[PDB]
Amino acid sequence: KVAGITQDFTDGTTTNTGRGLDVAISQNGFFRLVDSNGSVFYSRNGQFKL
Amino acid sequence: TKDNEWAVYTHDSSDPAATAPTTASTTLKFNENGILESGGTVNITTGTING
Amino acid sequence: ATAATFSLSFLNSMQQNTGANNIVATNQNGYKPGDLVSYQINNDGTVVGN
Amino acid sequence: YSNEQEQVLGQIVLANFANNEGLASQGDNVWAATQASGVALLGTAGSGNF
Repeated sequence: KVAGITQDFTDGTTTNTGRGLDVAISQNGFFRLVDSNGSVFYSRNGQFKL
Repeated sequence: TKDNEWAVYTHDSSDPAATAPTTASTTLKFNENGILESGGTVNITTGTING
Repeated sequence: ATAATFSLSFLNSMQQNTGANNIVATNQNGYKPGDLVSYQINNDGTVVGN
Repeated sequence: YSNEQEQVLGQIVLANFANNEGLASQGDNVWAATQASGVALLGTAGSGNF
């Protein structure tokens, strides 16, 4: 059988880039976004816009 | 216009001989629990074209 | 709108020198209206619509 | 601002779950919380276990 796809949730390399609107997270935690429909999602990829 | 009252106006867009709207068609009035209460049915005539 | 009156309870609190002040958990049972976007079936047999 | 004033516009909210490996990958670099993960448990970047 196939029980499930598991994911390795360890954080990785912190790489500097020098932009202004770029955030990273050093430990546990997720950014929290809403969509156009009101669905609430969670993320780790910090690269924003305007 | 005010809280829990709206006014709907009509226009006939597919013909150029339409009267300019000077009188609103009808008012809609609500509850304070957001439910429609009064003035929801109205008899409207269109314009005419091609006979 | 009809004004909301509600019973507010500070139960299960403590005063025991926990560094600074902090808020652990707030809960209330009201919601603005919405629409259905998805449904699913969990493992215990419950149909859950978000 | 241009009259030597500072204005806060909001604070970025982190959130973490009591159970990972229960999140569902839902497209792009984006997850989604369901059953077998729990409630959101959201806060700020300083205190807690964030």
